[PDB]
Amino acid sequence: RPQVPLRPMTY
Amino acid sequence: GSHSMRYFYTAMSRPGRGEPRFIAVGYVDDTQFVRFDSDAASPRTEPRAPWIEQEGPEYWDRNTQIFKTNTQTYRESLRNLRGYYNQSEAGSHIIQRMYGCDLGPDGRLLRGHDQSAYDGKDYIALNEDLSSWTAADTAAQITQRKWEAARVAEQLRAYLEGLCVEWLRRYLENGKETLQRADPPKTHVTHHPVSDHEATLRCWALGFYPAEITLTWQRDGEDQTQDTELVETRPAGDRTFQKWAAVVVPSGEEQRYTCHVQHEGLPKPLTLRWEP
Amino acid sequence: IQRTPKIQVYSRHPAENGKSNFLNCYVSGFHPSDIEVDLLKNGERIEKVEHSDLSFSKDWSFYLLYYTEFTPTEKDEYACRVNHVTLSQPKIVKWDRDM
Repeated sequence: RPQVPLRPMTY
Repeated sequence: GSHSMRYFYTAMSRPGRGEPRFIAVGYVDDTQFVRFDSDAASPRTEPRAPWIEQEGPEYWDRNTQIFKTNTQTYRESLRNLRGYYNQSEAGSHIIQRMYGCDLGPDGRLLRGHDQSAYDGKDYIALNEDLSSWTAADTAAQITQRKWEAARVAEQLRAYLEGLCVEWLRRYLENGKETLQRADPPKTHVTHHPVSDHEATLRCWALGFYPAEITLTWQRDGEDQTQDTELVETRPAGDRTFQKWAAVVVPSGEEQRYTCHVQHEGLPKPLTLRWEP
Repeated sequence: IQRTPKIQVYSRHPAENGKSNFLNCYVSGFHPSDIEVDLLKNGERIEKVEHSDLSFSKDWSFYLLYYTEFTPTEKDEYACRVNHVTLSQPKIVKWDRDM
């Protein structure tokens, strides 16, 4: 099960 | 004994040919079990291993939501990094990310991983402490400050120590007949004369799983690392792998060479010679 | 900046003339990911060749497996044609059943 991006977190 | 779960993300820009493609694949050890491709006719998380099919619609819909969100997030990240490096909008670039958890032979978390790269070069990585970052350059430093501000490390740590391990153990149980089965290599030595006074000894390992394996040639009991041609371990297409190691030896001296094989599936390391 | 693909052409099971098998072309160690791979039978491109999902190794280099059913014989010649941005022209690698 993949990790959910936190809100929603760009480089 | 030991097991790992890993997700591999690839985001690829392509100016003039639409928005960046996002591909994600998931593995337990050397077994892929899911995929997602933003270029697919109708993008959705799909099963790639029998044991994952039993998961409910909630699982698949949640995965797809995440990868669709990632598709958009990584497109913005690609724009960001282009800017960080003052690059032209005409160029194609790639962000890659791999993350996941390692378990020990007892099932406990050994360590967590989360590393990113840009155009094939290391960019930023979560340290083994799961609390700090290592940025490769001043561009990655910007990403670092961003992620520190959003408390990203704390969230990855929570994932890697919690959900990652839980799901991995679940998969290991559901797919135990394969995931927890080590298939030993079938091994033999072939002989190919190259000239009147030299011939090639090729030591074969076939049908093994997982991919990890050691193949070495010894001459009079001494490793021949520098003279051994060792091809990359390759997939057979049936979940098993293949590898060979070869040495060019003087004709008539064949019996002075021994091939040595180490593999998790082997009740004991093997020693082989050419058998005329 | 860029890495040229390693190429291996081989069969899934040991090759026996007249029996059905699978022909594999494994491209690896390349970067970027865009790559053209065709399986040839006597110089002609084989149809309905499949491939694995894009993934990569620890060094970030990509790998793909291209494969199709085939029945080896004495005369029939098989090969793998690979094109990549790193290659001036496509590279042909013939299937050697001893490799």
